[PDB]
Formats: sequence, structure tokens, C-alpha cells
Amino acid sequence: SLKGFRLVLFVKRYVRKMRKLKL
Repeated sequence: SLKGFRLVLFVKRYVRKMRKLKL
């Protein structure tokens, strides 16, 4: 991503963890 606060990173964090739950 071309920067843009961390919130936008926190959204793709919970959505990225959903696809494949790490551990």
C-alpha cells in the first residue's frame, strides 16, 4: 500500500488473518 495511516493497516490485518488464521 502507498501509505495511509495505520488504521487502514489494521483493517487489512483482521481481514488478512481471517483468510488464514495463523496461530
